[PDB]
Amino acid sequence: SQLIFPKEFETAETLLNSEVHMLLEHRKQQNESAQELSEVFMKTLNYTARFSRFKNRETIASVRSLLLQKKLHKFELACLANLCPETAEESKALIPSLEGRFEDEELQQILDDIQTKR
Amino acid sequence: MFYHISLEHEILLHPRYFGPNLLNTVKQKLFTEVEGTCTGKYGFVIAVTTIDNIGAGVIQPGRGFVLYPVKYKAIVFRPFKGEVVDAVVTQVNKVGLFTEIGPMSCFISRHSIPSEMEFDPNSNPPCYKTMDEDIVIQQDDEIRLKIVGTRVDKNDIFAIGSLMDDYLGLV
Amino acid sequence: DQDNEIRATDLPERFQLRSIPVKGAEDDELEEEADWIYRNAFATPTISLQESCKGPSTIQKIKEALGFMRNQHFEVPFIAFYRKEYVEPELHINDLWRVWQWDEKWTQLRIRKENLTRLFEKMQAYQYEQGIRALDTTDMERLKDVQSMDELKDVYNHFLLYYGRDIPKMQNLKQASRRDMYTICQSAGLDGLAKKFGLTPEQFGENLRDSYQRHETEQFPAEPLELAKDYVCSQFPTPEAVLEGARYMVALQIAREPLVRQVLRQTFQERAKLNITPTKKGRKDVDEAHYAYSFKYLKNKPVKELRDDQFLKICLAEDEGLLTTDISIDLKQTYFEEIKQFYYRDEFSHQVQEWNRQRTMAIERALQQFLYVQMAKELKNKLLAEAKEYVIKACSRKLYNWLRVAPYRPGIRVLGIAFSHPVFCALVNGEGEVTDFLRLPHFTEEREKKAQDIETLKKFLLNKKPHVVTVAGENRDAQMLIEDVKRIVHEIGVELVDNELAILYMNSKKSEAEFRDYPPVLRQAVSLARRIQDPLIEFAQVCSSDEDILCLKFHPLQEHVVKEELLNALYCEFINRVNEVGVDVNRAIAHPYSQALIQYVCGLGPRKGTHLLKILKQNNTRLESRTQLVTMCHMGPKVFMNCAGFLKIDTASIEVLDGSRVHPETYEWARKMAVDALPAGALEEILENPERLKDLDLDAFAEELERQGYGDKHITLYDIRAELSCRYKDLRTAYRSPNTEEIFNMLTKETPETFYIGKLIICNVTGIAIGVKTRLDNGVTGFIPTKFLPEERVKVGMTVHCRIMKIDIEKFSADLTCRTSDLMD
Repeated sequence: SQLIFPKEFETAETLLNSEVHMLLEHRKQQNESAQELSEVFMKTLNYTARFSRFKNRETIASVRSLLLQKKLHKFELACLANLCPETAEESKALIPSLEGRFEDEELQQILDDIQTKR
Repeated sequence: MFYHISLEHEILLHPRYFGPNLLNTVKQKLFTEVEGTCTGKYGFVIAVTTIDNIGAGVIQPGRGFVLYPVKYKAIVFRPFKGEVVDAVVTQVNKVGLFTEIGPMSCFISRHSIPSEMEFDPNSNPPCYKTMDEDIVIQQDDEIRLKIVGTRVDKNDIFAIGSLMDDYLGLV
Repeated sequence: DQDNEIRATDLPERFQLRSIPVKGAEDDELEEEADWIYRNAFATPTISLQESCKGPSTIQKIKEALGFMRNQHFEVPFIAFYRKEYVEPELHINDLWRVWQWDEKWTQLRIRKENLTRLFEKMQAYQYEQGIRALDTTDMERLKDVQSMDELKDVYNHFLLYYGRDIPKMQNLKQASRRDMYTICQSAGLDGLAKKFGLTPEQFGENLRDSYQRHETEQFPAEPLELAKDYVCSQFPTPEAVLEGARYMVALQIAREPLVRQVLRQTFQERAKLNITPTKKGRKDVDEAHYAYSFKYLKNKPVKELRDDQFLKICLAEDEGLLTTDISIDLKQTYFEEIKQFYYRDEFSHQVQEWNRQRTMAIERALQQFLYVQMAKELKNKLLAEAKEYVIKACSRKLYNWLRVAPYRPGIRVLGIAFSHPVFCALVNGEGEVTDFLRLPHFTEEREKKAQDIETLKKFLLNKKPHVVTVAGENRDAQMLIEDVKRIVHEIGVELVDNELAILYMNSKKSEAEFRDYPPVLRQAVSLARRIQDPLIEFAQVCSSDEDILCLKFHPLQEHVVKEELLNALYCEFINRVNEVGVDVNRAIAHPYSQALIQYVCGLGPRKGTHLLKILKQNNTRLESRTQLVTMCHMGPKVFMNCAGFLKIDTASIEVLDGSRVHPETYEWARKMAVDALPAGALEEILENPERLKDLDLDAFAEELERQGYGDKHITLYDIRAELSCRYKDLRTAYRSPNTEEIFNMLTKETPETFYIGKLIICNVTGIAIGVKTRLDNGVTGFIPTKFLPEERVKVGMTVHCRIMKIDIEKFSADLTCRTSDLMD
């Protein structure tokens, strides 16, 4: 987290809980157009439909783009963009390794961009 | 949270499927064998996004089965320790809260909650309420939490959670 | 130790073991309890067709009843049997249990209203100290007016929608942002534009409850789009964006208006329909054997048209994954149309037309996106709870019937036969402590060793003298094993007593401690003898644990009802019957077989009973009088006043009244009753003879007790007269013998529904002695008729798909057809 626990996940792309939803529902509408789905996959789809804070693909693409120009660690682009802290303060109370990394000024601006995109 | 890591598998394909569509059978057996397996090295695997390449299929000497090495990109849920994650509470007990982070089932101890909140029996939404019902957590509540200890059973993976940080409450 | 606290205090034990703490009433809270409990539990049309096996004045009865339970802390038995005048005619003992149960619900409702009134108060204060939403006294009025816990959820949701986003209240750990974007629209201040719609939510709720335009739409002299420009911001650039945000606000404020949600709730309660479809798995797995066949498809089935437990089965199918169901108010003239007409202005100007279009589409979003979903889920929960209660009532009736059977009608000596093929047998004492054990391995040559077994049957019947022989119906083998003993009687009666409880006794670890060496079917025969001797004692003994009592089978679906409620219902049936019979404690102080009875006496329970028996083992004395109990056993006046009128004492061990259904507090009157049969001399005067039941002038004693004593003791005097007539007359129905249907059902282990005529079944053809004769796995005889008959066409030795044309319960006829013309349609 703050320091990373494994050695292999750091060079692995991190996904939001809304990229996952649009990828997982794509797999379904592939499947019934084509066997029955997994219990884990279906119930994870229900979980990520519960927390789909961006219902449209281009919104997720824009959110990922914005956080990409912000230049923060690839773990952090998914423990913010789907945690949607509302106050820069909320956000940092959340990421013990984000305080000190970024100044306070851009925090409200980026966070308000996330709550705008929902 | 949900990663996208390339990983490996070895499909032992039986000689029945040596027809014109053996590669499709490799793909189908990858989808059948991989999805749902809660490996502790690589977390939960939810869906196989794509199959990079179906490798050279080595015929096993004396066994008939062909071992196919498959590289594949799959959606992966590995919730690292010290993470703040959005659960969905499924049931309430005296010992704490049993929640569902998605694929993972999670636990919150009776002292892993803020101490201001207490169990409420004899209500068919059995719940942990405060004394003035400022925040009450019944079934199906999108509570944030902090996963502090992740432990592996090699059949399913469960992590434990707490709620002593700012905002770690109902949404 | 909480065990010590329970053992010490003078409350009824189940009062102390209640989740809610017990507290008194002030005759105003008590009247509110009575009226609310009556309206919510005794006169309320169940949505489902609930049949079973009262009146407005019951409120007073409930009133009176509640008084006891809350004030003098009288448990339900002590109220039910003695203070009958205050509750009877209407309040049966089961209705008193229902009053108790709904009291624990009313207490919870007041607790939640109390805290929430408190909260609204603090919030109102915060508001004052502080476009604007006012905590008027109407809010506190509805909060006090709350009657159900469903309304109390509406009021809470209403309060959370507007004033919820106020954490600094506890200031005088922050709130997580709510998922609805209504918070965002309120940050952007669209609520004012939401106000610019004609009606406020409350006025539309009044329109709904009155079904006409009691309030009038307030048109705004402009175009909605032109107001939209005033509000467009970064959050909502387009005027259509602010339009839709305002529509969403109007929808969410209509949804969380308690008047609107209440009226729509009532509409669902009256006019709602259940439509079922099968999933693909349910399009395959559903067959005629599956319980889903009767409803695999359904359309426009009103929720009020359902039956005993249909909805429980429907939800079971939906949980498995077979069915996709939906409860909707409109048919498949929609109820929205009334909503639209109430929220409508008829002015034909383009401005008013556009404002009305916005209003009606916003209220469409309110009705579909918010209200249908929540109210359908709530109605589903209510129907499921109704079905679970039905199942629990069915299990209660099963336990009632099994417990409503008298001991014996020839200390009774009984031999029990329990065939598994090693058959065993055990002989029961006059008090239950087994005398001996014996083995009679009857098997079907060796058809002469079975005659030898019959011979030793006769010899042991000549040696030991049992008044009844009992055979455990376990297979169809006992359908003729009764023949294998009944003629041996000629060299005393035979009864076929079922053995499922005996099977539990076999697997009972407690019984294994009782019988370490006795083989399984031998302990089963023991328990069969104990049951036929007295069912209640054995039921209390073996079913003293949750798993033990639950491992019996009262209903097929009993695994799908709330376990705690089922335990409570079965335990209250146990308590009912135990207190009706009474408990002779000094017998149980030596025989452990009866000990499990004592806990089911009112006031007393699982703790006070063990403490009492251990204390008597400290004195190592016999309880000859209940005065001895109160003095030596040092039992408080309340627990004594509860459990005295039911703890039997054997008089042949000294107030004889201790062996009667006469409470100590009412001893004196009883004496006076015997005095008017002309005390110490009268101890035997009516005991010896019911010389003149017309000697006692009932009305005169009743009016005298009204004038100088305590009034309305009429039925009490009648009870004392009937009790002095016969002491502890058991009212359990005299033990009959199983009818053909009962015998059929036990031996076949199958039910009239599972004996479905039309059922495609498995079968086994053994031998033909005319038509084809087969046997089921149950062992019954299935006759394939000659009319449907050739050896080659139907061979011998294998199994074949077959349909049950005709059945019989005394012949064990299971007639087949096997013709493929029948296997379809």
